[PDB]
Amino acid sequence: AAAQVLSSVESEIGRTTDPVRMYMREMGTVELLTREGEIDIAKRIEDGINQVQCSVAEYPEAIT
Amino acid sequence: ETLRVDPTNDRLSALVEIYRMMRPGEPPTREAAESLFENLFFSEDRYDLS
Repeated sequence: AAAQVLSSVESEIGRTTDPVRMYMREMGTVELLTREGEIDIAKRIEDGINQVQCSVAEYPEAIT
Repeated sequence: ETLRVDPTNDRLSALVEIYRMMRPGEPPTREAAESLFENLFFSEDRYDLS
């Protein structure tokens, strides 16, 4: 858990101001996920637009 | 007397607090802690008496 640790750190940021710390210590939370993250996220995206284009057809009002 | 004031016990959280002081706002990470310490006072790279 990083939000569990961001809890304490943000509780006691030693009056730090640099958004470098903020952004990097935020984006360090979520790690790498690829090599099937890539393909399953891909299959999910293409399934999204697949069900879109499925939805598109049978058009009573969108006559053009 | 100072030991009696010391709240700390182990190498690890000691080094955590050192790490913290010199890198405020940063979470505790072991490797970076011992790396920092070893850079500062026993590394030939970044410390020289001449």
